Amino acid sequence: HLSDMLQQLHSVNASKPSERGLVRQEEAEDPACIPIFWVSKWVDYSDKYGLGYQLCDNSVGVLFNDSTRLILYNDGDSLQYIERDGTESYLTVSSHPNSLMKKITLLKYFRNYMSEHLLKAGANITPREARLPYLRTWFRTRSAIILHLSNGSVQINFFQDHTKLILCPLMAAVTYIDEKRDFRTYRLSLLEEYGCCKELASRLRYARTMVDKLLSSR
Amino acid sequence: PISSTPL
Repeated sequence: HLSDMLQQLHSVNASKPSERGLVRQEEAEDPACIPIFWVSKWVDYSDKYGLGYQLCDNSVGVLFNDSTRLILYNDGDSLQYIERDGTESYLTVSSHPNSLMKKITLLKYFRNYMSEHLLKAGANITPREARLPYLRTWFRTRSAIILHLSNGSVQINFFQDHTKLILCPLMAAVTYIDEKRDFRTYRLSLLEEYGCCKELASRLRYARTMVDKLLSSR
Repeated sequence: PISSTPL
């Protein structure tokens, strides 16, 4: 999926979309391409345990430093464990093995921290009407955190102004959450034709570099 | 930061 996104992104940025004679950004909206999932909270404890996160459906997950993943569903009980090689197992907080006891308490520790401290991003957006993804990989730069979900989506949160990109290669689309927390979803092909403001074009050039890095990290 | 936007 990332090769599809990199090309979608490569075409748009080739358009010079902020250079249109008359930018018509709103003409590039497609409200039915809104994503189903995005990362609504995250905690980087990677010096000790790994990266904990919340998805917009109130499920939570951890990508441990040993490259394993544990997800808790929003029912608060069902777990999915994903090993380094991608092998997937279902367990529950009720009925689980003892070998995961430490990782489950780390998840609960992350879960508790996020509910006590953190604002849920996009809480006013209803997701589109889907298999629950996990965090495949992530990295931080000095200006943003980059989050790659198992369903193909790439999210980039920008630290300075709290703006966020959600890129979906299945829709050839991007969602931009701006400084005022207003969200707009765009078909990237339409952003090529109609153009966009300099701020968004700046973010999309950055996004291309980030997707190159994700692709090269495979 | 080491976590997302706090309340």
